[PDB]
Amino acid sequence: DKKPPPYKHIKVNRPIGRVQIFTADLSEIPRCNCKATDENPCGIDSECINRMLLYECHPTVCPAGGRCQNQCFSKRQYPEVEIFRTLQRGWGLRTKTDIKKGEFVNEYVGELIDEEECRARIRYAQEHDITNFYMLTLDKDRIIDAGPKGNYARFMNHCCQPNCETQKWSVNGDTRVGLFALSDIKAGTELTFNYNLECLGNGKTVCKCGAPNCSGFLGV
Amino acid sequence: DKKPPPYKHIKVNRPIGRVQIFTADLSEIPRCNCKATDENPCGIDSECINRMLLYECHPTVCPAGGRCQNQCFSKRQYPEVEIFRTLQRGWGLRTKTDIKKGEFVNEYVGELIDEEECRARIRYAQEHDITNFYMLTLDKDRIIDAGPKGNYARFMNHCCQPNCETQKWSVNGDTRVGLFALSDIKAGTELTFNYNLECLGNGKTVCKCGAPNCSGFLGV
Ligand SMILES: C[S@@+](CC[C@H](N)C(=O)[O-])C[C@H]1O[C@@H](n2cnc3c(N)ncnc32)[C@H](O)[C@@H]1O
Ligand SMILES: C[S@@+](CC[C@H](N)C(=O)[O-])C[C@H]1O[C@@H](n2cnc3c(N)ncnc32)[C@H](O)[C@@H]1O
Ligand SMILES: [Zn+2]
Ligand SMILES: [Zn+2]
Ligand SMILES: [Zn+2]
Ligand SMILES: [Zn+2]
Ligand SMILES: [Zn+2]
Ligand SMILES: [Zn+2]
Repeated sequence: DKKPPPYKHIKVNRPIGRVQIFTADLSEIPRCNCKATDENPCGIDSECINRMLLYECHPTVCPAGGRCQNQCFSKRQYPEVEIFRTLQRGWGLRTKTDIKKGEFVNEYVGELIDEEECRARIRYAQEHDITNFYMLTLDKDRIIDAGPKGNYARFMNHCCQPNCETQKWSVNGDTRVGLFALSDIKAGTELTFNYNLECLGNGKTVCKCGAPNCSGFLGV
Repeated sequence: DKKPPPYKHIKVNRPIGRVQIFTADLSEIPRCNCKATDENPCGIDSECINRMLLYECHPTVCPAGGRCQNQCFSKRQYPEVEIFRTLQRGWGLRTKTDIKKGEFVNEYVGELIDEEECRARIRYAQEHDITNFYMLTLDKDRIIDAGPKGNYARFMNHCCQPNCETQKWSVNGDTRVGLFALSDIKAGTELTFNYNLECLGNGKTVCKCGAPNCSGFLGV
């Protein structure tokens, strides 16, 4: 209870076994029409077509060059966060800097596994009386398991009225799960999101989010 | 058992209650670089950027005009299919025409509902000893229920080695689930797909797909 159980802090998703990882030729990556002279080229308020489709601008082709603000996953531009111990929800994540509405908070990084491996790892965890799951569905047949290996995003708890959301983006021709702010978040505030249908294994865990509209479940 | 239980055969997804339905300005829709003179403009073999991102070309802007082959959802270009009675998997869908690998087969159409309404409808169905579910997750918080209202796609069974797959496309700025052929399908063959993580409510139903690699479950 002094420190969270050991995990491998990794920078990017790690395929495991028979999980495939797509990658894109420039042919397959869209090109925006921002200009280097725009106020915040490819920025959150811009009309960047790439941004609007949840695509990163690729740096070798973005007409805004080095000023492009649409590479938040690639450059890993995470606001400063600290792991803290909550009351009833185990370990939590909070921000040490102010975050503006819509700003990129983090990527949910971990091991990529299939239905069979995810089932296996859930069975093992139950038999050992484990209630902490880090499984988040990437697409129809791949699951992020931030349990063994992950980054700071793995400590973000569920809340039924959250202050961040997940968004599925395309980066170098593959899906990445991003956390983005639903509103302005003041420094020291806990970063949560609604698990909705995306997280697995939580089953009958009783929600302790403390939100007025709390369903008593972690999404489902 | 003479005919499948009654449903409302609808053409497009119907939001229910508090489910929101996004729509796009042309600002928010990507533009391809095909030419009207290309062999199959925006066709399955083309380098259409819209096609590669699973976006329809919008007809008012596609540089290929009326020759654009990337409007399969909007125009509803479904090969001819017939409902037939299977041995152990209830009602099934089969094609009456040859289908080529990668060709658009159908859209999975139905009522759009949230986690709460989907849970409710599953509880009711169990209490009435119902084993047929038509629930397929659209995105993180919306579910297609092709049960009450749907189209021919609702009769496609699960198979662990299927001949079609789902693809999530964007049409007029919202997600649509499409069925596409994994290989050439000869006329009279049953159209199936692997439910993977996408279908809900099936739980412990034993798979009767008849595939050599059959897991004995409908995806999970
Ligand atoms: C992604 S982990 C979050 C970090 C976790 N608290 C820890 O100690 O590492 C998700 C797990 O934390 C717990 N948890 C997260 N949000 C919760 C909530 N709102 N209410 C209760 N438990 C929650 C559940 O056990 C869940 O499986
Ligand atoms: C989308 S409906 C398919 C049409 C359904 N057979 C009918 O009679 O309307 C899915 C349901 O059909 C059954 N089903 C589909 N694929 C199956 C399979 N491979 N094995 C067993 N039952 C299956 C299950 O009861 C499932 O809930
Ligand atoms: Zn841009
Ligand atoms: Zn850019
Ligand atoms: Zn709650
Ligand atoms: Zn095109
Ligand atoms: Zn086109
Ligand atoms: Zn099977």
